[PDB]
Amino acid sequence: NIITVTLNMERHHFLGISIVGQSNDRGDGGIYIGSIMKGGAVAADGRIEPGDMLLQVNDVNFENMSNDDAVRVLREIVSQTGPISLTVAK
Ligand SMILES: CC1=C(CC(=O)O)c2cc(F)ccc2/C1=C\c1ccc([S@@](C)=O)cc1
Repeated sequence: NIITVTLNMERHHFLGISIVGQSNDRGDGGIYIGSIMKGGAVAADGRIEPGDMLLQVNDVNFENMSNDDAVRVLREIVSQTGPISLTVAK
């Protein structure tokens, strides 16, 4: 079940979701949500929970990107201004 959530970065300063990259023999393990930090934008939503997979983040797609690279691009968005839309795979 793919769900897209729009986090408000006006009142929230951090998302509160530690990204965990899944590493294996191949490498396309993808990035998943580790833990949610109370006080973050994600904790204000509720649809995202530990174990959710990040697919698309503000138009950008991480499904065919490296785990590390996904976080690289993600950091550019997370350290920017504007609404952050997270597309998770539950
Ligand atoms: C909690 C958390 C957030 C969201 C937030 O709380 O605002 C986040 C955003 C990013 F763009 C990158 C990393 C993180 C993070 C925890 C963590 C995950 C991976 C790394 S390594 C893969 O660089 C380090 C730390």
